[PDB]
This record gives sequence, C-alpha cells and structure tokens, in this order.
Amino acid sequence: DSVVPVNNTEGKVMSIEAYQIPVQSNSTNGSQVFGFPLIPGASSVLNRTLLGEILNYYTHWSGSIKLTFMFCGSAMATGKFLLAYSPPGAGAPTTRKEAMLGTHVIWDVGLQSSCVLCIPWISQGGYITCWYQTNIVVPADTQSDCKILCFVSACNDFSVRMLKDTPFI
Amino acid sequence: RSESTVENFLCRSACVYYTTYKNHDNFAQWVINTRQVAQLRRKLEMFTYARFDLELTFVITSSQPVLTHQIMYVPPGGPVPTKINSYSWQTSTNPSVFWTEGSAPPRISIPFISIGNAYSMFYDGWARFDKQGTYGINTLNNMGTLYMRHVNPIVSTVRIYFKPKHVKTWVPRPPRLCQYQKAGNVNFEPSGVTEGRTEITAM
Amino acid sequence: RVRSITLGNSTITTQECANVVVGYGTWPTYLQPTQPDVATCRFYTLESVMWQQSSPGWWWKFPDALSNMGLFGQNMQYHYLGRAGYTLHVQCNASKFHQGCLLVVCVPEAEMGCATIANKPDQKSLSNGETANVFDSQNTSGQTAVQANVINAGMGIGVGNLTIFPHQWINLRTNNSATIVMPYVNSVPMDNMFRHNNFTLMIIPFAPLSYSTGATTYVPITVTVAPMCAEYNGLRLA
Amino acid sequence: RVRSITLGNSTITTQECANVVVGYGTWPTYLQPTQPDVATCRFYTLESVMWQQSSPGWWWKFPDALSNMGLFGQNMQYHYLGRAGYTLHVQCNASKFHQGCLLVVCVPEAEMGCATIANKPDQKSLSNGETANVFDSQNTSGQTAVQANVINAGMGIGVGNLTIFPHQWINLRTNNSATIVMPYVNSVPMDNMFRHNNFTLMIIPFAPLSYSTGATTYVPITVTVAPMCAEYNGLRLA
Repeated sequence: DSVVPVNNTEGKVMSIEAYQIPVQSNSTNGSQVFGFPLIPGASSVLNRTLLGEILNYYTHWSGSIKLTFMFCGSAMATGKFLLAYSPPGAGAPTTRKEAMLGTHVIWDVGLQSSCVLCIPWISQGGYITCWYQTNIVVPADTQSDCKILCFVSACNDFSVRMLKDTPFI
Repeated sequence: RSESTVENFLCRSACVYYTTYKNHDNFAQWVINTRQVAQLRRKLEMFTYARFDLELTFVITSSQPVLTHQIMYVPPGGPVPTKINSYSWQTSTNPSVFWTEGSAPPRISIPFISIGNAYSMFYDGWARFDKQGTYGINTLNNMGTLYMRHVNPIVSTVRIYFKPKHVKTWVPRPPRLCQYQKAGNVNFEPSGVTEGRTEITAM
Repeated sequence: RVRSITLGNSTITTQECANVVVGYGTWPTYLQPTQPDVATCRFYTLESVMWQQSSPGWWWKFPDALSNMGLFGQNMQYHYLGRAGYTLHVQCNASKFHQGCLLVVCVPEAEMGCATIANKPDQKSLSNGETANVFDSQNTSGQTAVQANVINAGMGIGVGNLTIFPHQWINLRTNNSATIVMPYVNSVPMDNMFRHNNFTLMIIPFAPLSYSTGATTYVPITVTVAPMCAEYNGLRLA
Repeated sequence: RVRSITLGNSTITTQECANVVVGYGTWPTYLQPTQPDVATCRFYTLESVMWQQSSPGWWWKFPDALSNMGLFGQNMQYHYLGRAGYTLHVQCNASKFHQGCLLVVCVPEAEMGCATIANKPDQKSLSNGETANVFDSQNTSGQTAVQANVINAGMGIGVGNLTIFPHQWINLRTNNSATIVMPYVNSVPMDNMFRHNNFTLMIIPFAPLSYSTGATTYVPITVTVAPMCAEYNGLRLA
C-alpha cells in the first residue's frame, strides 16, 4: 500500500497536502466529499503510486485493486460517509441518492476508522465517489477540519505482459 | 383474570340503534356499524383487526288487530329498498323475519362475513387512490344492512341490540384520548394527556 | 465488536451488542400463482434528518417511502398485488457530550386525523415518500393538513402509549441505535401497495437534545431499510 | 494490559496490545575474531520533539544518533569494525481531543540530496547526532544544506511511497505508538560505524495536528532505542 495523492489540485501537488482529502464538518448534507476515475495506469491520482509506477513499465496489464480509506479526525468524532463504486462505463453518480442506489458501503467513522474496497476489475473507466451522508459530529469546537488518507495496492494476483520504457523520463 | 379475556371484555350486548317508523318512505333502516356507540367503539378500537359473529335482538314496541313486522337483512352487495313496496323486499337472498307482537323479541345470527380474514378497525389507505375522500374506507368491512317495515295509523319503535360473539382480536392499540367527532373517520381535537396537578412533588 | 452486513450490493455497519426487536415475536416469511423477488433485498438508506433541541419528531409511511427506490419501487408498479416484511435500522451520530432520548416506533394501520374535523387529510400531507414528515409542537391548522400535533401522535391517542407497538428507545447516554424487524401485518395476505400503507415509522423525542457548549448543535438520524420475503402476483399464463 | 520491559538498568512501559513491525520479516541475530557486547543492551531515550499543527517532520540517522550515548557510543570508538540491530519504540502523548496522523518509517541507505545541485550535503546537515533534523515544507536553500523539502523525503522520491520501507502508522484516533524491529542490513557483514549510516528514522505527519479549543497546543513524540546483538572486532592477540 502507498498513499494516493487524491487532492492533487493546482497548489496542492507541490505539498504533502496532495494526499490529504479535506472533510468539512459542517458541509452541505448529501454533497460529494471526493471522487476520481479509477484508472491505475493513466489517472493522475493513481499513476505514481507504487502500483502505478510498476504498471507503467508494461504495455498491458490487468487485475483487481484495493483501496483503503482512513479517517484522521479526533477520537470523539462521529458521522457517516457513503463510499460508492460505479462499474466501467456507468459514468459517475451526480447525487447521494443515485450513489446509494448502486454498489456501496456506509462507512460510520465512529465504529471503523478505516474502510476497504476491492475493485473486481482494473485494466489497461469506473469511478470512486464519497458522499457526505451526515455531517461530522464533535464534542468540541476545533481549530481545523478533518482529513481522509487514501491508500492503494494490488488486491489479487495481478498480471502484466510486455515490458516497455517508463513514460516518466 | 376471567373478566380480562377478550371474549368477556367484548361479548356483551349494547343498544346500537334507536328508530321510529309509521304505517302511512315509511320504513326504517340501519347499516350495520360498530362506530355508532362510543363505548362499543372505544373498546373495539383497542385492537386493529377482529373477527366475530353478530347476534342481533330486536325490541319492538308500538302505539296508536295483530301487528306483524318484517325485518330484512341485506348482505353486502344485495338489493336495497328505496320504497316500502320495492321488489327488493321479496328477494330470496335477503333473509327476513316475520314477527308478531306478543311473542319473544326476534333474534338472528349473522356470521363473520368479510372476504378478508378479519374486519379492520383502522385503515391507513384509500378505497381508491384517485379519490382522496376515500381515505380510511375499507370496503371489506361491509357487514350488510337492516330494513324494517310493517307487514300490513300507528307508530312503531325499534331498538337494536348488538352482541359480538366468538371474538378474536389482533394488534392492540392505545385507547383513544380524544372524544369522537364523527363515525366515518378518526378526526380529533388535539388534547392533553391527562388532568393537571399544581406541582410535581408529593403533598 | 463491529459487524459488517451485506445484502445484495450494499453494506452497512452495526454493533454486535445491538439489540433487535422483532415485532409481535414474528419473523417475516414467504406466503393465483405468486412470484418471489430477492433482487430488491438490499439496504435502502433514506436521507438523514437533523435533530435539533426543538425538533418535534419525524415520520415515514413504508410501502410509500420506498416507492421511488429503484427496483423495489418498480415492482410496486409492474405487479398489482403483493406483500413484504422489513428490517429497519435507525442510528444516531452523537458525542458523549450530547444528551437526549428518542422513541423509535413502528405503528400498523396508522390512520391519521385531519387538522380540519370536517375533512380528510391529503395524500402528500400523509406521506412525502422518502422525505420525512414532521410532527408539530403546536396544533396544526389547514384544510387538508394532517393533524400533526405530536402530543396525540397525529392519531388522537396519548403519545406516551405508543410503546404498545414494536419499538425501541434510544437514550444517547447508553445507545445510539435501534433495530426493528416488522413482519407483514394485514387483514389480507397480499394487497395493492399504492392504495395502502401497512405501517408508519415514527421517531419522537421524549427528552430534548442538548449539549455542552462548543459541541455540534445537531444530531443526524439515519434510517436504513431492508425489505424481506417480498412477493408479488405472477405476470404469466397458467 | 500494560507491559513493563527492562533491559540492563533501564525500564520502559508499553501496551500489551501494541503491534510490532519486524522489518523484512527478519529478527536480528549474531553473525578475524569477533566479540559480542551485551553491556550496551539497554534503552536509550532520545530527547522528545514537539508536534505542532505546522510541523513538517523529523529525522535521525542511527549509528550516529547513538554515538554520544554512553557505552554504545564508546564501543564505536574502541572498535573499528562492527554491526548491530535495533528496536525502535515511538510513542505520542495526546488526548482524545487531539487528531492527526504520522508515518514512522525506517529507511536503509537513505542517501540524501543537496539543496545545491552542484554540491554534496555536509555532515551536520545530514545528522545532528541525538538531535533530530527537521524536514522543510518549502524548498531548502544553501550550499551544503540537505534538500529537506518533505515532499520528496529529501531523496527525490514521492513521500507517499515511503511505505515500501519498514513502517507503522500512528493515527491518534486509534493508536499513539509504533514499534519497529530493524535487522542489520548492508552489503558487508560488518562495517565502520563512523563512516556509514545503516538507516534513517523518519517521522512525517500526513494529517496535521489539530485539537479542540483549550487543549494543549502540541503533542510530544518520544523515540526510545534498544540495540540488539551488537558485535565488534576483537582487540586481542590470536
């Protein structure tokens, strides 16, 4: 597993902040927290991870991948997130309800500090989105927001076929 | 705990209908209904579903040689009188009793007759969803209607005594707090839960 | 300690120590050919509601609450006659610095009264589908409005007696959740799901929400619903 | 629940539920006569560092970090050739009202780049012995300075890929500690401990420290080191 630079927006790419998905405790209910195209060999989010780097040496590859989401708020913070997966070619949910009617998990951070997905298909696309089912409830007024870290690795027997020059020189 | 059983609580006679008619539109009628008497209604409404047979006893008196009266029962879906001489008074599928003054009062038994498996006391739905005025009407609760006439100037008075028998009930409910407003609905005036006191402490 | 429950393509998390209330002691079972459908047995999570110090309570009518919910909602339209049981999971997100207490109750045949005695309540006032209706703290006024004053649960009874129906209490001091299993209850074995609401879910605070200064001003309440043993009339030749 | 560990004349306390990471799955073992020394197998606790909302991270080079540490530090001078493994205990002191997350990683042969491309970094910028060096949030500028911008871990790699090396995460929400067992790793069985740093310990925040109002503004981080199976060249006639 390596840390995925999900928040790789302009101005964040040059900092450690690229890895830190912000969570606004008082955001609009049902809004999207984050999301991305699920492509390990092309997406800027995944193509520089340990998995992403290895696969850039091969012309063709396939297998499943594992995505781990870790919540880094205070011990006494609670609330729910909706982690949804959109199969290849299905586009991406536009609302929380649409995401809810597809394949997903409700992640209650008060019970589980992390949640793990294994995508049945990753090849040389699909989407991951996360929605604010609830706000984040805390016992006290804090100085800043909460962060989510995302990790990626190969999930099962992953295959590659033909070696090529890396595109990163 | 014998007086607490469902059968002892509900299997008791009540006067549910009082009416008069003359022997000179001169006929009486009553749609069988369990929401006409507040005490009967409040006990039955402590349940959501019920099955029972109905015993009906008729106390008939009259005032100004032998008077004969006809009491007709029209099952759900049967022909209905509109007139004292309507053909429906002679339908073979509408049972009737012929009784004369001086004998014991007429009595008949009507079995559970819904096509559902129970009568419902409450219905969170519509007879037809296209008509909002049908909210709360469950057509499966049609128990039939009674019609009363003299056989052939006097005034007759009829008291109908109703008694549920072999009563089975399901899904208990809170007793009503509010007074009843109408027989065709559950409408109420918002009401407090109890009588008040002057302070929360004892003495 | 923590249990992961997966139905179909949806997963939720509950605690292993959570209690389950099975209404009337009866588990849902399967029952003029009839066709079962297991393709709808997944969790449908409703939009959450926010519990404020002044909230009077919320309600949902069930066959209707799921009427827009994907395939379950579609079977209600393709078939004309059917039945189903439900598992209802109700959870609160609150800190140890929050206090309050809810009654979570499912009421069969919850026929509701109208604000105007002479009228009957309209269809939207009775149910807004997946959107919760709200109980009032005052008397309701309108011509087709549901009399929603919470004190009478909208039914003309005292609200403190709703405990006669399958229910669970949520005292934020000790628990933040409830699970209710509701069997199919009716006078007939199958019915038209668009002309009748088998039961209503009501969530009523009995102890107002409050909290320490600096704590979040509201508590989210989430309702997740999982149909069981759904059956519908067959649509084929004999 | 709580375990007391004594080595030599020093004692520390750890939790029984704490996890231990054994780098590369290998435990340290013993290996031209060579003399073992167990007199140095005690815990050496380094001065703690304070974690602020803006801290970029810290690092230590190990053979050097313990060079002034009593007898271990002396054996490095009396012997010219030797080897050792280490157990590293990293702990945080934080309340339940604090949040944040650290990566605690040990990196073999962590050769670091210079702020000036044409030059090589000086010895002090690479290591300040028992005193931690600090990563920068900005680009470093100097002629002999180590390029310490944390984003590249000072090595020219992305920092998110340091997880390839033996490591443990500390998420204050779930744990306040890490234990890493580092075997001796080199191209040769024994070396000169003053001309080579076998590994570097890096502590890098990935989720900034923050806290509720009124809580302590910083979190102390303590690093305790216990050498194992130390061996040095013999100093006697054959």
